[PDB]
Amino acid sequence: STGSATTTPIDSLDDAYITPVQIGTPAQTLNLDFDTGSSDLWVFSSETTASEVXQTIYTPSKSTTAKLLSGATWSISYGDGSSSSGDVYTDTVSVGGLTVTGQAVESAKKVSSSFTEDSTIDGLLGLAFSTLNTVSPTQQKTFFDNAKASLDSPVFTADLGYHAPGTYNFGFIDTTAYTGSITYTAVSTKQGFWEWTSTGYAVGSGTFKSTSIDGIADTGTTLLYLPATVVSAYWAQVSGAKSSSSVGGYVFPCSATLPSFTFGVGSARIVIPGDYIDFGPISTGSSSCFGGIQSSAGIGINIFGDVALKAAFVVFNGATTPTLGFASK
Ligand SMILES: CC(C)(C)S(=O)(=O)N[C@@H](Cc1ccccc1)C(=O)N[C@@H](Cc1c[nH]c[nH+]1)C(=O)N[C@@H](CC1CCCCC1)C(O)(O)C(F)(F)C(=O)NCCN1CCOCC1
Repeated sequence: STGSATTTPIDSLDDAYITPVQIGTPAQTLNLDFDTGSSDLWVFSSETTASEVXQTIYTPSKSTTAKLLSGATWSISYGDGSSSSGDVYTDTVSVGGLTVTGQAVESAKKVSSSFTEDSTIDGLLGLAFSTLNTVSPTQQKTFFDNAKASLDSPVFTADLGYHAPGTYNFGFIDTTAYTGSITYTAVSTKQGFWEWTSTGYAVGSGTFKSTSIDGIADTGTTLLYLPATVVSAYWAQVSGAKSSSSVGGYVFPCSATLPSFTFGVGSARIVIPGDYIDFGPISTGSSSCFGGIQSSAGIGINIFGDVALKAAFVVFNGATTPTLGFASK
């Protein structure tokens, strides 16, 4: 089997992407944030504290296939400090025509303020390794782990657009969606992430420096977070850019034409166009814009977030020994 779903940016900044997911029988359609940085599928629901709901909710009691997973609970917090918790049902879940029976659907009893305030995200679908799932006492498998037995090939691909829709495919590689060939690189699963090592970087039309950069491929993070000295090297080429303590990172004049940024995948090179690094104005009508490449020093891990992934066709190869593939597009 295979599945193919359109994913759409939630706003004009590409802050996040949402993908429709059908849950239950008859299907309830929710728009979820596919996150390769976590492993929980959780949704707003009829159980969520009413004052914290502003979103489309899942109602397990209107699904004939929903089953309560007795005595299971979950609690998660994310790197930006947001959190949620609740109980667990199993139910039928379909993405793009690909159906999984018996999927753990984590129902939120409580959600943090950030979740309440974002009307466009009805929940998260985690696509990291199942060791990071937060259900207790027995962890639950991710949608991808449950689908692998049925998939034509144990892969999914991410084709995120720049201020445009893109596609998540399950079970096949669309050879029309990229150019050249795919280069694969080893994944370390020790921390539960799609963790890989980039072979170097270049800024604009300058030299490529071979330097290993360990980081994670994370669809659920907006920006590109890299070591402080790499990031300083990038913004040194932008005459009006400065690190702003009040805004929380590097800012630059919106009128600037930004240099591209290249990262290494083995012997291959992926080029992020300068325009992708212009995240946007710090506020409407401002003359100052926020940068899309920022320092990872405060995070503790380098993150190849949407700014980087949307410049590439990305293959998450879910075989027993996983790998990550990148192609230009
Ligand atoms: C709107 C920025 C002004 C560009 S922002 O950073 O706030 N954007 C958020 C994403 C966003 C967009 C739109 C609406 C809401 C949220 C962002 O990029 N968040 C990152 C920031 C980060 C990472 N690390 C340090 N800081 C993040 O937490 N991403 C997580 C998924 C997000 C969470 C908020 C809602 C959207 C999905 C994440 O899962 O990708 C993660 F990998 F970073 C992470 O937190 N992984 C959680 C690991 N769990 C921990 C518990 O044990 C199990 C493993």
